[PDB]
Amino acid sequence: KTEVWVCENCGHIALEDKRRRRVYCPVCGEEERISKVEMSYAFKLLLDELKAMVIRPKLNLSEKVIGSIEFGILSPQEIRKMSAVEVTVPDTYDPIEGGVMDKRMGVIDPGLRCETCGGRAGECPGHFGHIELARPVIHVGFAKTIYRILESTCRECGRIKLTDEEIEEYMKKIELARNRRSEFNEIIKEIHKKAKERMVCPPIKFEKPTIYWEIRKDNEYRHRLMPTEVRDWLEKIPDKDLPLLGLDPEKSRPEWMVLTVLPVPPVTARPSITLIRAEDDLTHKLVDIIRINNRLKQNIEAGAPQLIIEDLWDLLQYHVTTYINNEAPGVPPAKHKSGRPLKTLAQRLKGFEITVQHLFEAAEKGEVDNLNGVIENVLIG
Amino acid sequence: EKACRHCHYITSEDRCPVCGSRDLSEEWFDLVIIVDVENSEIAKKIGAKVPGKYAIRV
Amino acid sequence: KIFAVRVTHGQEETTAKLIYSKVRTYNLPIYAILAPSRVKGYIFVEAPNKGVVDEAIRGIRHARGVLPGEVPFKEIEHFLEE
Ligand SMILES: [Zn+2]
Ligand SMILES: [Zn+2]
Ligand SMILES: [Zn+2]
Ligand SMILES: [Zn+2]
Repeated sequence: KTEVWVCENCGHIALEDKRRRRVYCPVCGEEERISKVEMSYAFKLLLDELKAMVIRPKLNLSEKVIGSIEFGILSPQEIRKMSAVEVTVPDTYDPIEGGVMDKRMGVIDPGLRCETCGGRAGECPGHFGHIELARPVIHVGFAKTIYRILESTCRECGRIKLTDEEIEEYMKKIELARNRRSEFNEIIKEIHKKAKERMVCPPIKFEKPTIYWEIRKDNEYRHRLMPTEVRDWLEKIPDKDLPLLGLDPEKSRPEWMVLTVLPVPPVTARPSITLIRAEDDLTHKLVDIIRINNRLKQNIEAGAPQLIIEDLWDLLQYHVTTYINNEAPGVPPAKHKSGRPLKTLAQRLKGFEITVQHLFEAAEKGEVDNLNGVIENVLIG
Repeated sequence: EKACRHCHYITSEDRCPVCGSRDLSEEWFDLVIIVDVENSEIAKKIGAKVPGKYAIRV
Repeated sequence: KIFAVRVTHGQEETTAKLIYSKVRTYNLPIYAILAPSRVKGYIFVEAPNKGVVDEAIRGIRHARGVLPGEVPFKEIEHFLEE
């Protein structure tokens, strides 16, 4: 059992400065309305993987207890705000650094020093770090969703490829079946197929696991859609159009699905199985992400033969994709020198056992889980 | 490895063989390798007429 | 044509020199090679045919791959200039 400081303003997990006696939200800058919620480490850990998974568990309170959790897609601003540090060094401890280990990230060994909080190894929940990504990278979990949105919306302007006539009737049709999940998805697929077959502004698309194209003529020259094109292309779609797709204007902007900032989990989530120590799989891939990310930034800041940037960008995407889901379809599984495949995020948050497909649909739609009538004791109250 | 201060030719000797200058610098950068002069586009842009080890930043 | 060729960390200058060994000494038509210090883990090879590059790098230690496509000369002048 662990007490967790939850922000009343924005439902984020607030910081407790043990050293300065300061409890406050890093995200929305709240200092007064913050409550201490009793919780199982099981569930604090669960919340923390979700966060590292770019999913936003918005905590809603009742009474000093969580009434509900609204699912969403964490914004770069949020990811940056919730971060205690910008992780830079692809190094383990060798014994602490400026990289993947307690660079204000969390204490785990006899060296109590921390992120102002200076709380001893013995009970200090870690703090998230962050990697600023040289180039945007598709969040693997949202690939198929991006595909749908991409093929169902227009280039250059960004409209849902439906007549204002269609929108008036459909937005109204949605409102009706907004509550019922199964028939709302019956209408989502209908809208898609209907805009997917259109080609006039009021080229086609290809996939897997994160690769997109647009077939253009001159002759089927298939133009590859790069994350910056895909991202900016999606930043266009107005909030107005978002409900004609799975997405929510506040909780899940489409652009947020192509990563710009990748949260680095707190140290407590990534413990080493010490004996030359058995460093945690999540820390290993995080070393590999930074390793490439700096190699990218290097060749970006230097000369840009593009063919190189592409090769590296595609590799940064790879590393992020394996870190998000090593068991991903169309992804050669990252293995350690032995052949044993790494067990990453998706491998962790699935046995609290969680079917990932469901997680993404939640965050997409901005689904609200409630914790009240037939209460779960495996998450404390 | 020391690169000449005029023609740029990186050599191990006490003198650059191509021209014969004794002025050889240690802090050089950006390696360029030449096999053919007549066919290679690389030699044209720089202005090197002898195949072998040439440098950029000296 | 300039072909981008993958190389291992630091091994830039070394594999650049090593590739030069299998060129005329084995009868392979590579025109030139570019190993810039600001470039990390990649080597440019001036060759006419794609076979030329594939044949050169083959059997060369710490020279991982060869890039799908060709680098336009304009994109390469930058390093050569300085
Ligand atoms: Zn807050
Ligand atoms: Zn701490
Ligand atoms: Zn349009
Ligand atoms: Zn000389």
